[PDB]
Amino acid sequence: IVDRAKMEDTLKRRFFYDQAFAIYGGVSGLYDFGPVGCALKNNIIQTWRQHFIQEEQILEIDCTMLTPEPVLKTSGHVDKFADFMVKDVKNGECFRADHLLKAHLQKLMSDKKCSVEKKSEMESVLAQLDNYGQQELADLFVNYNVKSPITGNDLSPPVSFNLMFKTFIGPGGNMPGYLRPETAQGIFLNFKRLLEFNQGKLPFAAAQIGNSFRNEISPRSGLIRVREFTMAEIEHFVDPSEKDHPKFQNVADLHLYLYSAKAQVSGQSARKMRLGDAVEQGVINNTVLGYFIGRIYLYLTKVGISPDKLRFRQHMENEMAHYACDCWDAESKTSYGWIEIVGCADRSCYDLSCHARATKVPLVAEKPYVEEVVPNVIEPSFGLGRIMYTVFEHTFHVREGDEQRTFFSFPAVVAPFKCSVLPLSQNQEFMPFVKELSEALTRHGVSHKVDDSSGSIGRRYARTDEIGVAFGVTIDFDTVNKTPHTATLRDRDSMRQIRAEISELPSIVQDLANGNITWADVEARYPLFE
Amino acid sequence: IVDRAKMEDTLKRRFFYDQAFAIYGGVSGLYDFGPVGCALKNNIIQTWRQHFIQEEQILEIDCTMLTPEPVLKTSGHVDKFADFMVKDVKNGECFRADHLLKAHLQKLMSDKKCSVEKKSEMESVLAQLDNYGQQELADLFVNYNVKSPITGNDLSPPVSFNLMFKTFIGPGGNMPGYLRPETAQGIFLNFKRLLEFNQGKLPFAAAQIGNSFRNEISPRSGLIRVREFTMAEIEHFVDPSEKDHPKFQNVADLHLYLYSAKAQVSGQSARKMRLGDAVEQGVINNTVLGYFIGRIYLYLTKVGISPDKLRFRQHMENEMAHYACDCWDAESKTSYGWIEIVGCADRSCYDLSCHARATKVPLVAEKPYVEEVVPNVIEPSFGLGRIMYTVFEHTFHVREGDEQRTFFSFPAVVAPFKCSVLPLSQNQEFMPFVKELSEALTRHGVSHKVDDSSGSIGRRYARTDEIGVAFGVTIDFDTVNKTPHTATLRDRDSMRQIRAEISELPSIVQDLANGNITWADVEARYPLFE
Ligand SMILES: Nc1ncnc2c1ncn2[C@@H]1O[C@@H](COP(=O)(O)OP(=O)(O)OP(=O)(O)O)[C@H](O)[C@H]1O
Ligand SMILES: Nc1ncnc2c1ncn2[C@@H]1O[C@@H](COP(=O)(O)OP(=O)(O)OP(=O)(O)O)[C@H](O)[C@H]1O
Repeated sequence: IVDRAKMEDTLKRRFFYDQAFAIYGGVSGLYDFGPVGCALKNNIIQTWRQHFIQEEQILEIDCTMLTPEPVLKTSGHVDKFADFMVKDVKNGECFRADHLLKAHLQKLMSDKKCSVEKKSEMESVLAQLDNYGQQELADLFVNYNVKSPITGNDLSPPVSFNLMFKTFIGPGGNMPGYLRPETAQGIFLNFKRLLEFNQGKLPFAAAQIGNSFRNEISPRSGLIRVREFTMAEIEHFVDPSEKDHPKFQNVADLHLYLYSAKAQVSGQSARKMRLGDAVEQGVINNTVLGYFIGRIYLYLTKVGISPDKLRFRQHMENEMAHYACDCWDAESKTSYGWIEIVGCADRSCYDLSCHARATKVPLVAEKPYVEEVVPNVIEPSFGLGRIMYTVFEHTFHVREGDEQRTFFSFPAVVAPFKCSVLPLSQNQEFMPFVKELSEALTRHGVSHKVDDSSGSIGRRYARTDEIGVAFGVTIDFDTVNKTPHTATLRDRDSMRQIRAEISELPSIVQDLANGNITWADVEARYPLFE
Repeated sequence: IVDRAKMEDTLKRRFFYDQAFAIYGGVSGLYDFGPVGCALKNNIIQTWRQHFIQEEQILEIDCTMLTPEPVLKTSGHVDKFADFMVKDVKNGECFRADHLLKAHLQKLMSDKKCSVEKKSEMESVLAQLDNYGQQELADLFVNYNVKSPITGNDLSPPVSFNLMFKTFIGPGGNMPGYLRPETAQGIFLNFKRLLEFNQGKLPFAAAQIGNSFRNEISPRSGLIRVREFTMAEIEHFVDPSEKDHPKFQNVADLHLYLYSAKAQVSGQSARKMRLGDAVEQGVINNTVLGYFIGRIYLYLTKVGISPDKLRFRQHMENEMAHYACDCWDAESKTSYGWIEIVGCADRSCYDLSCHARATKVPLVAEKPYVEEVVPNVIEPSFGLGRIMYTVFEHTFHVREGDEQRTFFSFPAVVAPFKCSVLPLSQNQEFMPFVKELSEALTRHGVSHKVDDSSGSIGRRYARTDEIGVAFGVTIDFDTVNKTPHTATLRDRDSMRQIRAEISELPSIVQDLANGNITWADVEARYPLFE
C-alpha cells in the first residue's frame, strides 16, 4: 500500500522523470527523464542485457521505427490493433471503454449500499474484461448505464480505435506510414539473414531494444501509460515439434504465483506453484515458455520487484492478441492494481507466414531426408518503462522519523550509484583519503560520487537515500588524525553503520553490492559504530 | 578513393546494416542494423560518452520524440526548417533542388567540351550553394536550365519543404504533433531543472542521446541520408560575457584543417592551422567553441576518421541555421565529397528566449549586486550514423591478394570485438587452453570470441578481418604438445604474427588494444612467426 502522491513528488523533485513540455501545459502520456532517471534506466537495460542477451547468446538488431503501411497491414495491426473508445455526446472527450467500465464497477462495489449478491456479480465481470468484445461491452455500458466520469454526460457506444500513429514518408501521400507499436516485426522481416547466422539450425533468438509508439487513448497512469516508451523484445524461434528448453531445469524449483486462464474463468484465485510442477500438470504448455517465465521472474526480482506482488496471468480465449494463440503476462501489483509489465506470448507462427505470403518470399528452416518447417516463436516482451515504475512503488519507503524523509531500497545493480563517499572537510587533509578511496572503488568497479552538499552528515545522507544510493562511507577527522585510519560504512536501508580501515572498505562494499556478503556479515566481522 | 560498391556489399553481407523492409521493396532513407552493426554502433556511442559526458561531467536527460506543434512553432522549425524541393511537371518525383543543381554543375564541369573559364565559374557557384536563397536558386535552375536527372522532363520552380514528420497525439485533431528533428529543444524546456543541478552557476552542459526524424526529400546517400537516426547532442550553457573555456589549452596544439567563411567567399582553400593560433587571429570566435572543435577532432580521430580527410568548415552569412549566429561543421571527405558529420553551432541565445516569451516563463541565471543573464549556448551535434559510415570508408581496405579479400582497420575501441581466439581442434586437448585464454582475456577486459567457422586458419581469419577484428590468437598443436605452451598472435592490418607463451598474450593484447604498446614493440620483444 504505497502512497503514490508522496512518491511521485520525490521522483519529480530529484528529477527521475517529469512532465514533457511542462512549460507548455504538458501532454498526457509524455514524460522526460532526468539524470537520476537515466542512470537507473540505463542500469535496468544493462542488467537485462546480461540476463537475456548475454546469458542466452541472443542476436541483436536495431530496426527503424517508421514503417510503411503495407508492413503493418500484413501483420494485422492495421486491423486488430486497437482499443474500444467511448466519448460523451456533449463534447469530444474520449475514454478507453475497457477501463472506464472497470472504474465504474469499482465505484459501485465500494458503495456500502451495494449488496453482497451484486458486489460478487461485478467481480465476475471485471475478472473477464479483456474478453468482452465489441457488442458485449456495449451491453455492460447500458446495463450499468455508464456515463462520463466528469460532469457525467451521456456516453456514446464503444468503438474500435487504432492505437498506431499515422504519418507520411517522403513528400506527397503515395507512401503512408506508421510508428511501430512493437519491434517484433523488424526481426521477422530479417528472418533469413538472422537464420543464416545460426548456420540454419533451430532454435535461435533475436532481440531488439528500441522505442515503440502507442497513440494511447486517455493516459492517466503516469509512467504506466505512455504514448512512447523503450521496450526490449526477444523472438525465440523454435521448431513446433521441439518446444522443449534444455535449461528449464535451472528454474524448475521456482515457486511463483500462477493465475491460469481456468482459475479466471472458474472464479477461483491464483496458485503459488513450482515452475516444474506447473509444466507437468499441463498448466504451462511447454518448457520453452516455462524457462522464460522463470528467467523473467528472476530478472524482475533481481531488479527490485517484490515476489509477494508479482504473478503470471494467462490470457483468456478471446483476450488473445491477434498474433497469438497463448500468452502469459508478468503482472505486478501496484497502486493501479495488477498491471502487465512483461508479456510472454506464443505466436505459434502467425508472423513469418503472413509476411511470407504477402511478399511471396519463403521464410522457413529445415531439419533432418530433410524437412522444412515454419518456426514457432515465443516472444518475451519487456516494457522497461513499467518495470522501472514497479520498482519505484516496491522499494519506496518513508523513514520512521518525523521529518518524513523517504528513500528507495534499490538493489545494488540498479541504484544510480552503489556507494556515496562523503567527507566532513574537503580541505587538503581529507583529499589524500577521499582520492585513494575513490580510485580504490573504481578499481573494484563500484560506481560512486563524492558528496559536497551542505548540512550535517545526517542530512547529507538523507539526500543520498532519497535517490536510493546503496551504501555510504563517511570520512571524518578520526579517519585522518587517528591511526589506523578508519572510516564509517553506512547501510542505506537500516542506516546502521560500521567502522573499518579506509583501505578495506573498498573490497567490502564490492562484496556487499555484488551480493557476496550480507550486511549482517559486515556487522559480524567489524566493530559497530553508533 | 574508396570503392563504395565493393564496400557496401561487405557491409551488407556481414550484416552491419541493410535495407529496412527489404522483402517489401524497401524504403529510401530507412535501414536496419545487424549484430556487427549494433556492436560497432554501441562501441561508438560508449566511446562518445567517455569522451564528452564523462570527461566534461555533462548532465544527461532523455526526452520524448513526439512533440506538440506549439513547441516546434516557437523554436522556428515549423517555419524555417525545410529544404528547397523541385519536381518535374510530368509526374510527382520530388528532388532536393540544393543538391540536384550541385550534381548538374558537376556534370558540366566533367564534360571535356567545357571551357576553363566556365568550369571555374561553376566552382564559385557550388562553393556557395548553402547560401543561395529561394529566388537565387530559381535563377540558377533557369540559367543552367536544370532538368530531371532521369528522362529529363521540365522541373518546376524551387519551393520550401518542411522536413518534419506530421502526426496527431491522442484521438481527434485538437493536438497536431511532430517528430523531433533534433533533441536540443527537450533540453531547453527543462532548463530550470537542469540549471538547479549546478547550484545555479554557469557554465554547465546538458546532453541527450536519442533518435531524431527528418522527412528527407530524396535520400540517395545510403547511411549518409536517412529519415531516422541516432544523434548525440550537447548544450553547453555559458554566460555571454564569459565565452572562455578553462581546458582550451588541452587542444591548443592541434593542427587541423580550417575552412573559414572568408576562405569560401574569397575563393581560396582551407588552411591547416593550430587551434590556438586560429582563435588568436580571430578565425575561430571564442575558446569555448575552440575547445569543442578540438574535443570533436580528437573523438572523430579516435573513432577511426582520417586526419587528412577531416576538416572544419564555417557557415556562411545566409547559410546559418534559423537558430544560429555562427557555426562550424566537422566535414569528412567521402565518396560523396565533403559531408557534415558533426555540427558545432553557437545559438547565441535564440532558444531560451523564444520559449521564455511564448510561455511567459522566465529562463535565466544570475551572477555577481547580482545580475541576471540569458545563457548563450554552444551546441555540438553528433550524427552517430554519418560518423560510423565515414569510419567505414576511411578504414575499408582490399588485401593485395588475388582473392580480393577485404577488411576494416577499425581502431581497437570500435571494432566489434578486440581479439579473436581461433584453435585448430575444438576437442578436449585444446579446451584447457582455449578456456583459460578466454577467461584471462575477460579479466583484462578484452572483448573476444572463439572461432568455429570451417576452412584453413588463413580463411578463418579472412572472415575475422572482414568485420574488422583487431587481433587474433592461434592455438595449434605446438601450443598443446610443446612446452612452454606458446600461441600465435596475429595483427589484422599487417597480418604479421608472433609466437609467445599462451599465458602472456592476454596482457599483451590488452596493451595493444589500450594503445599502451605498439605492434612494433611486440615484434621487438617476442620471436617472429611466419
Ligand atoms: N502505454 C504503455 N506504456 C508503457 N509500457 C507499455 C505501454 N503499453 C504496453 N507497454 C509494454 O508493452 C507490453 C507488452 O505488449 P502488450 O501488447 O502485451 O501490451 P498491452 O497487452 O496492450 O498492455 P495494455 O493492457 O496495458 O494495453 C508490456 O507488458 C508493457 O510493459
Ligand atoms: N539525414 C541524416 N542522416 C544522418 N544524419 C544526419 C542527417 N541529417 C543530419 N544528420 C546529422 O545531424 C547533423 C547536425 O544537424 P544539422 O541541422 O547541421 O544537419 P544539416 O545541416 O541539415 O545537414 P544536411 O546538409 O546533410 O541536411 C550532423 O552533422 C549529421 O550527422
